Amino acid sequence: HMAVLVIKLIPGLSGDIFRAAVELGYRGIVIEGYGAGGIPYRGSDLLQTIEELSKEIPIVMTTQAMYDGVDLTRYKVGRLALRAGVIPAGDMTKEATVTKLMWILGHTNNVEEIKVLMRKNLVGELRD
Amino acid sequence: MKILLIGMGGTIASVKGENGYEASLSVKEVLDIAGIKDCEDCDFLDLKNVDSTLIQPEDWVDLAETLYKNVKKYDGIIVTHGTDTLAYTSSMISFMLRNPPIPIVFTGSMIPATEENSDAPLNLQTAIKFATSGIRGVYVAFNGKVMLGVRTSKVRTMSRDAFESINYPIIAELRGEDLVVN
Repeated sequence: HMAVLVIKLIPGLSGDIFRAAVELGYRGIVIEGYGAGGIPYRGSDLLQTIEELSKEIPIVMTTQAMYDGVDLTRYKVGRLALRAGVIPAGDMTKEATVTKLMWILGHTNNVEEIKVLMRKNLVGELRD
Repeated sequence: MKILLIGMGGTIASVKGENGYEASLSVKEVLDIAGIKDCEDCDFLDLKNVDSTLIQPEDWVDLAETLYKNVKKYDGIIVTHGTDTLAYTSSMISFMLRNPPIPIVFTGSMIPATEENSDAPLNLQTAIKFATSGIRGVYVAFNGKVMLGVRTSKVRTMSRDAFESINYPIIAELRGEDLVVN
C-alpha cells in the first residue's frame, strides 16, 4: 500500500513539511482544513507551495470538523485552493478519504486521474 | 443460515492477567463467553489476535483476500475487530471488496466480552441479525445500530456509543428483537 500523509491545517502552517513529505517519497497528502475547506491566500507560503506540489502528488482537502463535508466552491480560500490543484474530499469521512486515496494510488500515479477517482462515488462513500 | 465469523482481536477479545500478561480469545471463545448460544451453522476463522492500533495496510490485503475466498460460501460474514482502527478497516475493505454478494459486518466492543456489563453481546447479536438480512455490502454494527462501513467513524473514546454514520443515514437500528430500517 502507498504511503499517505495526513496533516491538520493550523494558523501559520508553512509549506515546509509538505515539500519534505514529497522529498521523502510520500505519494499523497491529505490536509484537514477549517470548515468547508480552503487554503490561506496570505500569511504563509502554504498556497504557493501547494500550487507547485499538487502537480507531482495528489493533495486532498477534507475538514477538521466532524459533520457536513467540504465544499471548496463556497469560499475564496476554497476556490483558490481548487485553482492551486487541491482535490476536495466532499462529504467523505476522514477514514474513507485516507483509505480511498491509498487504494487509488495502488492503481495509478497520474494526479489528474487520481482527481477524477477521488471525486467519483466508488462504493457509497461520497455524494458526487 | 450460514455465517462465518472472522476474528481480528481487539478489546472484545481481550483478557488481562494480574501478573501483567495480556491474552486474547479466539473468535469462537468470544461468542461463547458473550452468551450467544443461538448462532447455529456458524463457522469461525481466526485471522489475527491484535490490538487494532497495530493494524497496517498489509493486514487489509490479507483480510480482503480471506473475505474474497469466503463470500460465495456463506450468506453473511462478521468480522470482530478492535475499535481503534475498526473504521479504517471497514472503509478500506469497502473499496477492496467492491459490491460483495453478501452482508459483511464489522463489529467489536468497548468492554471485553469477559466482563458482565459488556457491550459485546449487544454488538454481536446486532451483527448476527444483520448478517442474515440479505442486504449486501460492508457495514459496521455498534451500540444497536448498523452503519454503512465506508461512512463510519469513531466519534467517542470512552463511551458505548463509540461510532456514528457521518453525513449518511443509519442503515438499521435495534428495537427489541427487530432491526428497523427507517
